[PDB]
Amino acid sequence: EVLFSAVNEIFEEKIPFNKIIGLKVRFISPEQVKLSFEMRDELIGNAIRRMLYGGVISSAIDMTAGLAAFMGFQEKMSGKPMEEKLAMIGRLSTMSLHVEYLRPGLGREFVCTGYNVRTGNKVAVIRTELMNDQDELIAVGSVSYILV
Amino acid sequence: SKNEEVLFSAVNEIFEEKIPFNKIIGLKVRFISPEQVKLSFEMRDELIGNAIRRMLYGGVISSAIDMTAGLAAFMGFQEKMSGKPMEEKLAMIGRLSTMSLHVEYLRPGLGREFVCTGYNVRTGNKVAVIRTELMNDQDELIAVGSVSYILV
Amino acid sequence: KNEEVLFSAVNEIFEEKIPFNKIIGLKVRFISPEQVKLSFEMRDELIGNAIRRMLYGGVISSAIDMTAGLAAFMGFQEKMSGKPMEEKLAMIGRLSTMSLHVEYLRPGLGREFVCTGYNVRTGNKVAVIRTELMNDQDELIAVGSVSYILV
Amino acid sequence: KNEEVLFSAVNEIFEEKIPFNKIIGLKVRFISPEQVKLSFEMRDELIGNAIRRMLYGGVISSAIDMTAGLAAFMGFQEKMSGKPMEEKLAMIGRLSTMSLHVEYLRPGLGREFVCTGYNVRTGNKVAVIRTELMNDQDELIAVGSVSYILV
Amino acid sequence: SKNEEVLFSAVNEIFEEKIPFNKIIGLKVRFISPEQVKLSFEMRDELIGNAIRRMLYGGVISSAIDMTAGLAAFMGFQEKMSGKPMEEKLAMIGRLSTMSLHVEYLRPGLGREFVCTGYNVRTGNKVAVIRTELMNDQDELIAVGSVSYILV
Amino acid sequence: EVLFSAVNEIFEEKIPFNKIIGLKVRFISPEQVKLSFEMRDELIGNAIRRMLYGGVISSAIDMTAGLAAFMGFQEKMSGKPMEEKLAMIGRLSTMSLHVEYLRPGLGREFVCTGYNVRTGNKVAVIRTELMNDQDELIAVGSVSYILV
Repeated sequence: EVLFSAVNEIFEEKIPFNKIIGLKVRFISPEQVKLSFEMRDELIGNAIRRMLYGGVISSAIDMTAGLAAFMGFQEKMSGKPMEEKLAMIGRLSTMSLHVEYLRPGLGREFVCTGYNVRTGNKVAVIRTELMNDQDELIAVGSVSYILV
Repeated sequence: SKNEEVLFSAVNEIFEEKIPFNKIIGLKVRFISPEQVKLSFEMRDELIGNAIRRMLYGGVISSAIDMTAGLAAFMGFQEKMSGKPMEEKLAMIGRLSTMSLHVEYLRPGLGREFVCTGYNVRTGNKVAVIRTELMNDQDELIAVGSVSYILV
Repeated sequence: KNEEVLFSAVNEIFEEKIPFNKIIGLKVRFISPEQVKLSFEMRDELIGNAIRRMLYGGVISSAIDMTAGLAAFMGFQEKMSGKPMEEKLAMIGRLSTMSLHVEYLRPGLGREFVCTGYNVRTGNKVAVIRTELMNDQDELIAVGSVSYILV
Repeated sequence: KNEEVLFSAVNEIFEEKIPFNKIIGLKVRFISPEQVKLSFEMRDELIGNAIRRMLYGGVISSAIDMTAGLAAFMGFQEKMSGKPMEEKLAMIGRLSTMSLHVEYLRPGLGREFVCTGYNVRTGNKVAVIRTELMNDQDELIAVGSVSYILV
Repeated sequence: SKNEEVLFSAVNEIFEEKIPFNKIIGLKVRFISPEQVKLSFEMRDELIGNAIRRMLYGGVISSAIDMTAGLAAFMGFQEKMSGKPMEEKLAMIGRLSTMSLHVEYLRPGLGREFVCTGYNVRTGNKVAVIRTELMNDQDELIAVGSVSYILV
Repeated sequence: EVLFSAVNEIFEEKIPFNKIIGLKVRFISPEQVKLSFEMRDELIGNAIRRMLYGGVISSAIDMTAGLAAFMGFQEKMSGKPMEEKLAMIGRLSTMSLHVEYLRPGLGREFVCTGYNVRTGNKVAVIRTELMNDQDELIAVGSVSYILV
C-alpha cells in the first residue's frame, strides 16, 4: 500500500523528463515490474529520428530495470522500516546495460516489463522486454544494478 | 576542404540545434573524422535531491553513448560514399538505427558536464561497430560502450 | 489425450516432416516444459572432405538451434493453459531464433550425438534456452545459449 | 599460377565437393586475405513445413560458419608466405570453429541470400571474423562473430 | 546430517590446508550449500610499494572468483549424485575444469581481506554456471564474475 | 633499451609470486608482448589440480594483457620522460577479463602472447593466446585495462 504510493511519487511525479516522455507504473512485485511510456513529442521530420529513439528505449529499459532491482532489494529488507527502504533506492546504480534492438521504435506509446532473474547480496540482474502499442517486441535487455 | 566544411556544418545543425532534448541535456560536437568523433554534454538540471538521481544518470549516459556512436557510424558510412553528392550523404543519416547497445559503468556519473569519444572500429557493408569512452569534467572514465549501428 | 497428442504432433514435425532426414537423422528422446532431449545421426560420414570439421560446426549449430526451438515451444505452450491443441501447434510456426551463441570444446566428428536443452527462463515474448551437445562416448563437445521469440 | 590455383582449389572444395549441394547451393563470389563473399540458394523452399523459420535459423548459422571458415583460411594462408600450395591446402583441414555468435534481425526466408565475411584480426592461432548475411533485396537479416582455430 | 559433516570436512581439507598457494594467499570456507558457497581470502603480502600492485590484484581477484566458482560447481554436481557414496563425490571434484571465466572489476581491490560468494545459477548434466560477487573488508562490491565449470 | 631493462625488473625480479610460478619477458613492442611462465610446483596429486590451473591461467593472461596495455599507453606518451612512463604502469587496472579455456593446462611451462587490438584514450583492449610446451592453444582471452 505505502510502497506503491511511494514508488509512484518518485517515478511518475518527481522525474523532470515528464515534459517530453510520460511514464506510468502499471505493475510492481518482488519478481516482476511493468512501466508504460508515452512519447509526448513523436519527433516526426527529425533527421536522426531513429537514432534518438535508440537512446529513449535504452533509458526506458534502464528505468524499468532500476524499479525491478528496487523491488528485489527491498524484499530482502524484511524487518526494516519504510524510511530505510525508500533511502536504499537512492543508492541503486546501473553497472551493466545490454540492449538488443529487433526493429525501429517510431511509436507514440510503448510498454516495458522487467523480470528479476536473480538478486544476490549486492547485484540484481534484470531481463527486460520492450514492446509497442501493437504488442510487438521491439527491444530486449539485460541490466545489472548495484548498491553504491 | 570544401566537402569537409559542408559535412561539419550539416552535422552541427542536426546534433546541436535540431534535437528537441537540448533544453534538458545540452550537446556540442567537439570533433569529427571518418575513424573518430567526440561529443560534449551538459546537464542543465543536475537533479540534486532527486530520490532516483543515480538511476536517471544511467539512462542519460546510455543515450549520450548511443548518440556519440550514431555520429561515429555516420562518419564511417559517408566515407564509403566517395563519389556521391552531399545531399545523399545527409539523407543516409536518417536510416541509421541502433542494433546493439552494450554499456559498462565504472562509477555513477553525478557531474554536470561529461564528454564522450566514439572510435569506429570497423565499418562493413551494412554494419558499423563503434567503441566509446565516456568521461566527466575531471577527465575520469565513468563508462565504456560497444554500439552497433545498421542502415535500415 | 492432450499429453499424448502433444508428443505425437511434435515428433511428426521434427522426425518425419524435416526434408534434411536423408542427410541428418533426428529423433525426439524426451520432452517437458523445462527440459528436452534430441538424438542425431550423420547418415553421410563426410569421410574424405577437405573441410570436414568446418561442415560439422554448421551441423552442431543447427542441432543446438533445433533443440532450443523445441525447448522454446515447450516453455511457451505451458503458458497457454486454457487454449486448445490447434492453437498450440499453430504457435510453433511463430518461433524464430533471435540470438544463437555456441562454444565448441573438442571436435567430436562422430556418427551419433545427443543434444539436451534446458529452458532457463520464458518471459512474455522471449524464451532463453541453455544447450549441451555430447557425442557417443558422453563427452561434452559444445554448449549453447539460444534466444527464441514468437514472431 | 599461385593466385589462380588458390581460387580454383578453394572453389572445388566449397562448391563441388560439399554433399549438401542437393539441399543448399553454394558459390564463392569473392576472396581476399581481409574479405570473402559467398552466395547461397535454397534448392528446397520448405513451403508447408510447420517449423520453417526454425530450420532457416540453422541454415543461416551454417552459412555464417562456412563463410567465416573461408575468411579464416584466407587470413592464415596470408601468413604462410614462404610455404607451397600443398601445405596451404592441407591447412584448411585443420580449421575448426571455437565460438559462433549469431544475431538475427528479420526472418528473410528467401530462395537466394549472400553472406560477406570480414577478417577482423588473425593472431598466431585464432582468427576472428565478422559476418553480414543479406537476402535478395539487399536487406540485412543476420550478423555474426565467429572465432576459428588451427586444431 | 551425517553426510553434510563429512562433505564439509572433506571440502575444508582440500581448500584450506591442501592448496600450496595458502602461504601467499590464505583461504577459508565460510559457508557451503547446493545453491550457494562463500570463501574469505587474506593477502599475506599486501604488495605495498610494488610498481604493478593494482595489476597483480587483478590476477588474485580472478583466481579467488575461479576458486569460489569451482567449489559452488562441486556443490551443485554432488547434489545430483544422490545415491552414490562420499568416495565417488570427493573423486568427482578432480574432474571439475573451468570452461569460461568472465570477470568485471568495479574498482581495484587494494585490501588485505576480501570475501567472495558464489551462486549456482543452473547445474545441467555436464555444465555448472556460477554467478559470483567479490567484496572487501568494508563490504564494498569490487568485482562480479560469471564462471562455467564442466566435468572433464 | 631503458624500457626493456625497467620492464624486466618489475615483472621478473620484483614479483614475490616467483617462488611458485616463474615469469620471463620474451618479447615487447607497442602492438605485441610475449611472456613465458614456469610452474615451479606442478601440483601432481592435488584433489583440485585442474581447478587451481584455471586461476593460474587467468592470472597469466591478465599479467600479459597488463604488459601489453602498458606498451600501448607508453607509446602515446611521446615526449614524456622515462620516470613518468614508469609511474603510469602503477595506475594500470583491469576493468574486464574474459577467458575461454579450450583444454586442461596440466603442464610445466606455458607461453602467453598479448596482442594490443585498440588503445583509445583511457581503455586498452588486449586479445591474448595462451599455449603449452607443445605449441597447443589451451586458452584465449579478451582483457580491458584502464588508468585509475
